[PDB]
Amino acid sequence: IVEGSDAEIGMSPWQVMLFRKSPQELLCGASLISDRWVLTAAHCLLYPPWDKNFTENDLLVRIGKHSRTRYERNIEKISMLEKIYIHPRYNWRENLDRDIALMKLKKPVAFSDYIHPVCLPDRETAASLLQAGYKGRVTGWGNLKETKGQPSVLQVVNLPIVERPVCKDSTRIRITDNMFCAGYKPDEGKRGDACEGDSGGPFVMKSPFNNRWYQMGIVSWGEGCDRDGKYGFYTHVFRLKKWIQKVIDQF
Amino acid sequence: GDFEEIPEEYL
Amino acid sequence: ADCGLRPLFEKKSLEDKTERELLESYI
Ligand SMILES: *[B]([O])([O])[C]([C][C][C](Br)Br)[N]C(=O)[C]1[C][C][C]N1C(=O)[C]([C]C1=[C][C]=[C][C]=[C]1)[N]C(=O)[C][C][C][C]=O
Repeated sequence: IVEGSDAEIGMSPWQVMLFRKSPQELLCGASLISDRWVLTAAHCLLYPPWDKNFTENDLLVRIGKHSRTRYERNIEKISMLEKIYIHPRYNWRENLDRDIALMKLKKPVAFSDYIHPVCLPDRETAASLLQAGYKGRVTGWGNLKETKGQPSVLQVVNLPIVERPVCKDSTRIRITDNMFCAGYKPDEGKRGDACEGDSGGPFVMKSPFNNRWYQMGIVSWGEGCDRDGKYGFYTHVFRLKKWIQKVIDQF
Repeated sequence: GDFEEIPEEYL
Repeated sequence: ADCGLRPLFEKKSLEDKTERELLESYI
């Protein structure tokens, strides 16, 4: 996260860290949506251009964390994966269309003050809050700038959703209805963005109607970090919600 | 080095 | 169910330092 600030304790209790077993390293962010399901970006697990193809036994999920590198004894919970489900029409060949994946935990995680699931939006929540100008929040342990290096603790930044035509005109990549972009424009003064290592983490909004936090997006891609006239792109969670439900309902 | 070691159960 | 209500914030009726920024943007 670039131009963000340290998160407060238990500020984002659905935040999950995807961690490689060996070598031991931070792969991506993710989010807790129930006691046994974690949501992330497909490209965190599968991306053939870079010879990335992780299976269940290659990763661990770390939940309820704050510090990036420390083992938070008696606070964080580490979980093994039972199975990974990547969207059948995830387009890694072209533009990361439908960049979403679900991960089923081997055992359910116990909720606490630092571990708690976020809600998934329904059609009305998406309709009311996914509007240009409305702000969401992104969290992660990713890079602090493009190229300190990486933060000591979880970072947070609030960003406004950007008009679809402006998103489209900022890049040469073909944008789809399964993505939305966010960030400040060059003349808006304020800055901020996700960066490398933040992928798969959640873009959330707090509903003013029922005061619940909803995950509207997943950090997907960007061309650099916090570059003027460029925006971060996120997977449109509500648009892929029927696929989410089907996986959870069937498995 | 960077990351503190996880308890032996998981890794 | 209990989703999206944080134990250390919503559950206790405490606000985090920047959530107001979000709310003020929902016009
Ligand atoms: B993530 O941490 O994995 C990362 C997050 C980017 C923050 Br800016 Br939103 N996501 C990516 O790196 C994705 C995965 C493959 C390439 N990628 C891109 O973000 C883009 C362009 C792209 C390429 C192909 C299809 C869609 C988008 N990235 C770049 O090439 C920047 C350089 C990479 C150095 O970090």
